[PDB]
Amino acid sequence: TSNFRVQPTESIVRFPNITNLCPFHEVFNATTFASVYAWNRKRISNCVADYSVIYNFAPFFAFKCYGVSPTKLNDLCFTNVYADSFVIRGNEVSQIAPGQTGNIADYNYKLPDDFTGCVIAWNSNKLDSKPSGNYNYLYRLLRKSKLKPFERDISTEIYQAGNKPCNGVAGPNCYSPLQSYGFRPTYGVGHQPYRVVVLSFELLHAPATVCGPKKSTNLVKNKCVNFNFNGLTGTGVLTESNKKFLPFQQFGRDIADTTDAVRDPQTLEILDITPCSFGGVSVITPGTNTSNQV
Amino acid sequence: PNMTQGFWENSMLTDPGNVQKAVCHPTAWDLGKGDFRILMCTKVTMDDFLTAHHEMGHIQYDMAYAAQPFLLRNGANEGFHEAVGEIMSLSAATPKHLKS
Amino acid sequence: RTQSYTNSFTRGVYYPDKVFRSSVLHSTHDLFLPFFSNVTWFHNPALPFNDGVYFASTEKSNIIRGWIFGTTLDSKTQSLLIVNNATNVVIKVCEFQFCNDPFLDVESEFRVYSSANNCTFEYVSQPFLMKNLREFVFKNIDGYFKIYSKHTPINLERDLPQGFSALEPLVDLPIGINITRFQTLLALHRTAGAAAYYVGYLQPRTFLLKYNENGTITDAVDCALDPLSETKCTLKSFTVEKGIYQ
Ligand SMILES: *[C@@H]1O[C@H](CO)[C@@H](O)[C@H](O)[C@H]1NC(C)=O
Ligand SMILES: *[C@@H]1O[C@H](CO)[C@@H](O)[C@H](O)[C@H]1NC(C)=O
Ligand SMILES: *[C@@H]1O[C@H](CO)[C@@H](O)[C@H](O)[C@H]1NC(C)=O
Ligand SMILES: *[C@@H]1O[C@H](CO)[C@@H](O)[C@H](O)[C@H]1NC(C)=O
Ligand SMILES: *[C@@H]1O[C@H](CO)[C@@H](O)[C@H](O)[C@H]1NC(C)=O
Ligand SMILES: *[C@@H]1O[C@H](CO)[C@@H](O)[C@H](O)[C@H]1NC(C)=O
Ligand SMILES: *[C@@H]1O[C@H](CO)[C@@H](O)[C@H](O)[C@H]1NC(C)=O
Ligand SMILES: [Zn+2]
Repeated sequence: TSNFRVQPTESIVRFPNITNLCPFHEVFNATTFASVYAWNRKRISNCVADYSVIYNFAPFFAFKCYGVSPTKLNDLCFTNVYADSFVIRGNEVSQIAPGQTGNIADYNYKLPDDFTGCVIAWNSNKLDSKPSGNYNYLYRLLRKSKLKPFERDISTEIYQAGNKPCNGVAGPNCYSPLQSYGFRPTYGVGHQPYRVVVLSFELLHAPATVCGPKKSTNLVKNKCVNFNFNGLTGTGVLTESNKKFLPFQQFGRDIADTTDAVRDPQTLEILDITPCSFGGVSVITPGTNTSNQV
Repeated sequence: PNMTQGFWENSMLTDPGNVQKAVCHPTAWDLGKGDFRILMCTKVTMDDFLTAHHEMGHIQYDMAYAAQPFLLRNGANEGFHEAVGEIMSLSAATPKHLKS
Repeated sequence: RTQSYTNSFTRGVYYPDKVFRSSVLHSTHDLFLPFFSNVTWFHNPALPFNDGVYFASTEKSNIIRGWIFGTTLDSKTQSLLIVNNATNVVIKVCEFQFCNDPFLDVESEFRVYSSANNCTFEYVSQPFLMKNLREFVFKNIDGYFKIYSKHTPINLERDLPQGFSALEPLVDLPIGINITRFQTLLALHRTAGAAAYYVGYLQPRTFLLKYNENGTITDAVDCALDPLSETKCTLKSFTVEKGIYQ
C-alpha cells in the first residue's frame, strides 16, 4: 500500500569552533586614529567577522550600511575587509557617504560611488579633546584636484593659488594645505571630535576566508536527526563508530558512494550514520465480503 | 531650536556667592564653534525672568547665524540683535503668556 | 645546474580527496605523476610549474630550505615564498621582487628577496621538514594551492626505492594567484655546497587506488601505462583472471 518512514525529530549543526575572530578590537580601541588626511588602511582577512562585539562597543552616532545589509552582515562573506580609521568633526560625518560632496569628502577621503559596507562613528570628546587643544589631528583644505575614491595623500606642498611659484615657503598666496582641528571639552556637538571607522567589503577572485561566525548545536546521538556537519548535510541516526580515521580525512564513504561516517568538527569523534528506518507497508486482508479486519 | 547640553553644563545662571567673585551684568556669549553661555546672576524676580528671555533671544540669534562665515557671524545691523532680544522680552510679559 | 635523469617508479601517489574508504578499490581522475616516467635529477633559471610539480629531497643534512612560486618572478606579479627554518615554517604570499639567484644565509633572510611592496597573505605553521626521503606535491587547482608531503625512511640506495608511500595532504591555501614557474631555494653559508633534488611534472591521469581496512592507500594502478593496467582499471580489480577483455 505505502511506505513507512521515520521523520527526523531535531536538526543538528556542527561546525568548527570560532577560535579565529577578526581583529575588530584592533581597528576599534586603537587609542590613536591618526588624521583624515592620512587615514589608516588596515586589511582584515582570514578570520571570522563577528559583529556582536561591534554592537557591544559604545553606542554609535551613525551606523549606516550601504552595500551590505545590517541583518545580512554576518551572512555575507567577502575575500578581504578594509577598515579606515580617522577622526573628523561632527558636521563632517555626513560628508563620508556615497554621493556627498564637501571639503573632507573631496580633499581628504572619498567613499566610492558604489561603496559596500557600513560607516561606524562614535563620539570621542573624552579621549580626543584636551583643555590645551588637540592640535595633533589635521585635515587638508587646499588641493589642486579632487581625490579619486580610496586615495591617500600625505605630501605637504605649499598651495600655489597665485600666479607665482611658492618656492616651498609660506607667504602671500602661499598657504600650507594642512590645517589643524582643535578639540576642547567645552566644544559643542558638531565640532566635538568624532571617531569614524569605515568598513569596506570587497569580493575578489579567491576564496572568501571571511565568513561570520556560525552557531553550533548540541550533538544528538541514537536518534533520527537532520544533520549539517561542516557543510555535509543529511538525515540519519548518529551512533558511535569503531572505525578510526586518518587526521586529514573528515568523511567516510562506502562502496556505493554513500556517506557512512562523519568526523565531528568540534570534538574529533567518528560517528557512524545509519539511514532512518523505512519499509513497505502491506495490508493482510481476508476478502471484504468475509470481514473488515486487517 | 532648544538649548544645548553644553550650554546647560557650562553656563552659570545662578550667583555663586560666597568666595567666588564675578560680574553680574547679564551677557549672552557666542564663544564660537558651538559654545553658547549666559553669564547672569539670576534671582527669582519678574525682571530677571524677562532678562533671561532677552538673553536667550540673543543666543537663538547667535545659533541661527552660526553656519555663516566668521566675519559675517553678526547681526545685519547694530540694531537687529537687541531688537530680537526686545521682541521676546515684550512678548514674555504679556498677561496672556503669564496666565498660560 | 646538472640535468640528469632517473626513473620515478611507483612514486608520487597522494590522497585525492579527504574521505575515508575501507578495503575499497576507487577509481579517480586527477593530476598524478605517471608511473615509470622519467624524472629530472638536479645535482632555464625557473623550472616551469606546468599543471603541478613533484619534488623529492634525500639529503640527511636537510640543507634544502623552502621554495618560490610566481608567474613572472618580478615585482609586477604576485609571488609566493615558503621558508622552513628549525622552529616553524613561514609561507608569505607577497609581490616579491626577488634576487636573480635566491638563497638564504641561514640567521638572516636578506639574501633571498630584494623587496616586498604589498603582502596579500601570511601563514605560520609547524616546520615541514624533519636516510630520509622527503617528497612533496604542489598544485594550484580552482584557486587553492595544495601541498601534499611525506617523509619516508629509505635504506641506503642510489635511487628512489621501489614501493608505495602515499602522500598525505598537509596544507591547503586560498592564495588564488596564477603560478607559472617555480624555483627551489637552497641554504648556503657565506663554503662550497652541493644538494640534489628530483623534479617531476604531473599529468592528467586515471588511477585505481586500493584502500585497506584503516584507510591507507596500499597500492595503485596507472590505467594508461600498459594493457594489463588498463584491464585492471576496466575490471576494477588488481587480480585479473584468465580470459579476453575488451
Ligand atoms: C571547540 O572547543 C573545544 C573546547 O571547548 C575544543 O576542544 C575544540 O577543539 C574546538 N573546536 C575546534 C574545531 O577546534
Ligand atoms: C530638545 O533638545 C533635545 C536634544 O538635545 C531633543 O531631543 C528634544 O526633542 C528637544 N525638545 C524638547 C521638547 O525636549
Ligand atoms: C578661580 O581660579 C583660581 C585659579 O586662578 C582657582 O584656584 C579658584 O578655585 C577659582 N575659583 C575661585 C572662587 O577662586
Ligand atoms: C500653547 O500650547 C499649550 C499646549 O499644552 C497650551 O497648554 C497653552 O495654553 C498654549 N498657549 C497659548 C498662549 O495658547
Ligand atoms: C624562524 O622564522 C620565524 C619567522 O617569524 C622567526 O620568528 C624565528 O625566530 C626563526 N627561527 C630561527 C631559528 O631562525
Ligand atoms: C597591493 O598589491 C597590488 C599588486 O598589484 C598593488 O597594486 C597595490 O598598490 C598594493 N597595495 C598597496 C596599498 O600598496
Ligand atoms: C590497520 O590495521 C592493521 C591490522 O589489522 C594494522 O597492521 C595497520 O597498521 C592499521 N593501519 C594503520 C594505518 O596503522
Ligand atoms: Zn539684550
